Amino acid sequence: EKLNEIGYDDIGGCRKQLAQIKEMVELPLRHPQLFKAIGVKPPRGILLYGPPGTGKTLVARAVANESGSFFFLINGPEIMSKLAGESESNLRKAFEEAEKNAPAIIFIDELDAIAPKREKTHGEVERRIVSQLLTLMDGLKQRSHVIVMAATNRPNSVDPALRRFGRFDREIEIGIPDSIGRLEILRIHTRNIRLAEDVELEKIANEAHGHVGADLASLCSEAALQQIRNKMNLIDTIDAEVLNSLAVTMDDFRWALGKSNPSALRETTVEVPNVTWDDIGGLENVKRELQELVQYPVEHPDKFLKFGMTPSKGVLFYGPPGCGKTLLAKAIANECQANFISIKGPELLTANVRDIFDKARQAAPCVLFFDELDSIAKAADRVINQLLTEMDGMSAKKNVFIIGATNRPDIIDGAILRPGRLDQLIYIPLPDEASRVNILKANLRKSPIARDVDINFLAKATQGFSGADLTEICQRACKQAIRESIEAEIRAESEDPVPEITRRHFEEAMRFARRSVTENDVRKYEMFAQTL
Amino acid sequence: EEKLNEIGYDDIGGCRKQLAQIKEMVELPLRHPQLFKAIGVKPPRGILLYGPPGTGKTLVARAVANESGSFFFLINGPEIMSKLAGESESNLRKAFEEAEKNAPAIIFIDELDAIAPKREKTHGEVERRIVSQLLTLMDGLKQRSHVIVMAATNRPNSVDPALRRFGRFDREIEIGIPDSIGRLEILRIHTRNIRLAEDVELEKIANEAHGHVGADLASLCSEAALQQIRNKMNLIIDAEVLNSLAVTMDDFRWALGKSNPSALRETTVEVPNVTWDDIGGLENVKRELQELVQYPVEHPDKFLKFGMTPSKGVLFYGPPGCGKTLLAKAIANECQANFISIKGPELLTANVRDIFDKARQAAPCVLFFDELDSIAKAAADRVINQLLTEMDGMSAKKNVFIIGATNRPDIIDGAILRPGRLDQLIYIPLPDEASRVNILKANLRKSPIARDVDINFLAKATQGFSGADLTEICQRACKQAIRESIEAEIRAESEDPVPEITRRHFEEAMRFARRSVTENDVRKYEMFAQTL
Repeated sequence: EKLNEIGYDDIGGCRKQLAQIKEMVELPLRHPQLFKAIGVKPPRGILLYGPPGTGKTLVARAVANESGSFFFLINGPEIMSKLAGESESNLRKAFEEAEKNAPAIIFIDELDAIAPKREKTHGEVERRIVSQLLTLMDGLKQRSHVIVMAATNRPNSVDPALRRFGRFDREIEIGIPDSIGRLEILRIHTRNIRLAEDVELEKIANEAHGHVGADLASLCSEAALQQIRNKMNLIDTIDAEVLNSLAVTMDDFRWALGKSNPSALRETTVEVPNVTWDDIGGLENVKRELQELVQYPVEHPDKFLKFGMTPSKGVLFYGPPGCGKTLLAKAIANECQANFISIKGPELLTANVRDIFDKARQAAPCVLFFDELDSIAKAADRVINQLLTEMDGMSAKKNVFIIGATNRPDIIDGAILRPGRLDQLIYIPLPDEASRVNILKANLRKSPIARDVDINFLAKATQGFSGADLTEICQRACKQAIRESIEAEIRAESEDPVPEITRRHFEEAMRFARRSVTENDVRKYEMFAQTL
Repeated sequence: EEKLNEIGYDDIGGCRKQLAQIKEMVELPLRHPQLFKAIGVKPPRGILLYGPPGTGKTLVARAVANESGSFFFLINGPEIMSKLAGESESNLRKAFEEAEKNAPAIIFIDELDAIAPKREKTHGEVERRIVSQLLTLMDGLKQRSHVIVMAATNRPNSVDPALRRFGRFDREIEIGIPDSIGRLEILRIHTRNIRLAEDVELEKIANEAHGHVGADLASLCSEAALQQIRNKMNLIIDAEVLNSLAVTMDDFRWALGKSNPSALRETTVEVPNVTWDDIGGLENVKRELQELVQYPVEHPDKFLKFGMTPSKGVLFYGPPGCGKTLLAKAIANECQANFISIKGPELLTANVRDIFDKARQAAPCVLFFDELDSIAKAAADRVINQLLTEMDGMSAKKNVFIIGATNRPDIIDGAILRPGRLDQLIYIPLPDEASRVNILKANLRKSPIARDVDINFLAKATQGFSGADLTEICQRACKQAIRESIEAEIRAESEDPVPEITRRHFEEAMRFARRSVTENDVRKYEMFAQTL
């Protein structure tokens, strides 16, 4: 009933992948004439992979319902819970019924349950089931309009034989949703819940980092439970008056979000960052160099082809700590609308390097950032060799730009800086007056500031201060404001006095203002620049 | 049925030497047995075809069977291993019996590793029984019976060692990554039923499709056709639209850009297309390399007459960026000898023996070990001992020349330099005027330079610049050209000004040109030469 009405509007968090799968399945199964005319082979093996709870179990059924095709479902656990022969019989019957009712889609949920890695199987019956699956997969004639889709947590957990060139040759990753995907999921799940007029789902979506569809559903459930808690406890069968006055409020959603333990906080996020140049300032020389390196290839490839010269895909930022190299990488990615992948040294020290580079390849225009590079370059030997091998194997014609940041340029292994891997070095110095002004405005954007506090004088006063120092100054001013508010409220209770951060807060925070970079360190960096 | 029984040597691409070998080896004995029997040639019993997936080794056996007119029986590993305990053995026996009944015949075992994996991988008792039955059947083929058993595996090491003995599987052929000509042949095969436009030059697509196998090229063609469908149908099924479809070159380049080949990491064994002119080179080095490599291959009779076996070990040493790899490629090209390139990081990441065996398979081959200092230096111990053992084990009568390149000649362990291992040390210095002119011309071959630009003056100005420095100068000139062109386009829009790299561009690019090799390093190398 309800299953046969699931469509593209009932799946959220995957809109690019959904368009891919639409082009890849629906059009072949609706107008085969054109595809067979021009000679396009429709796919036969589609493997959807990603973190759990992402809604990839509904994609197959949505495609089947929208394309008008028959749908057959194989649950791995259900097949593997039967006897030695009944599992084989059920797989064969599934494929036969799919062929008899063509066009059709066969969905194998939890393929790793049926066909795990060859070394994870200890008996012969399981190997027989894997071999039966392979034999059935190869037996699908090209003419027969049967598409086999499968879902797994990771593609490495599946038997390597299944990922060959005629069995499962298309792979799609349905990963963690971005902010827009989170908002779509929230709208889908709150369709039957009665929200209050003050509910602004956009802000809940933006603050729900590392949430998947299941996590957001649990968040909505917790918010509704909090609303019931309050109302029913204060109005403790339940009378009809209360049941009609229940509407979730933004306070409930914030309470739920604060106490929510999302299941995907440790997964790499591939998205276009929302950091602009106005939040970092930056020397105009750096902006020009980074645009020439990361934007001209992506926006004007025709001119590079015309002059016949391949751009370099490597940059090394070096400079005092806290000067904002990560923000610069994010900003250059944002300008070109390219994805951003951030990897820290500690994460690498904790195989995987190839996975990161493959993920970068999948996102065609991507800025891959290796923060704290000195910890990897001069366990260290293995990771450094793997990184060198991967960088050498990255085609210069593919738009994957590698940026590494190091605070100790003199200790980095020379092999990293050899031409072809990371040949270009950029020096990020301490911010100048305008850059400090922009940094200060960026930090204070979200806070209520007094109409007399002038950011220009604070910038003029702060010289030799890194971005971290300015952030600390702002934090200290806000802490003083909060203390004053607490004290004023307590005194009023004993008998808003502080509506915004005044000037006294700022010159009291600036009393203990310590520059974190000494002139000796700046001279050391300048000397390293001169030697270059 | 008819389609399968009508595929021949013209429907397989990417393997033209191996097909000739298999043709001589199988088809002639099975067509004119009397001649081979009279002379005393024993036709082979076991042919094992190995290589990366997607190459086309699955169709080779059928092509041989169809062109020779011999009966063909197919055995699928997954299909045999998906049956019950006794049914698998019954099927193998029936296959061999039917092959013997109808002779001559060819038995193809696809995925032999499925039936006969390494004994360690096998755990059960039925699997070992299947392997033993296969061995017994193979040994039961009388020399008179005209049955040839071909098999296919990804890597021969994955097969049970017992099968690779004499009399069971004694012939081994490798169907590796296709070269440019093979890629063009595959593209022609796959584009037979696709309407191509008049601007489609498949040769360029073949040349730029590095790391592709037959399946990858098929997917590339499919993506190009799908892009054509997108472009035409997005505005727009009407008959005129269907008849007005023709894949264009832009679609092919889009597909190539978005393609992720599956064989990007496999070693390539081919004759490089780098000539002496591209590198420049000194007459002394060219003459020495000719004596060392070309003379043994082209004139072995004279070496036999004078009765002195040639040494086959060279160590190039010189400042970085001087073009040692290009020298190795050029010497390989002149003699039409294959080229295998191994980098130190790849080795650091059992495989040494495989590399040397692969070199041995290619009769004239130049085995190049770049960055030798990483391995050999006064993990490391194991690799260096394996390298020394394999080098001592190479007969001086086989044409496998080993060239190693090092930027730090004084760190190499003396064992590598002992006579009989790498005994000819050659010094590649910084290029002179003519070499610099050649380097500059080679770098600017693919870009439109202006008529006023004179490479002779550019070479005169640049002295002490390594090859990398000249390449960087050309890169900077091109980058300035791109910047000027983009700015001119923007100014025109606001309302081809730069169709060539002018001389102001080179003058500006040479402002920051910095020599990468100090005179101290050159003197250090000269001192090492004197001590030698």
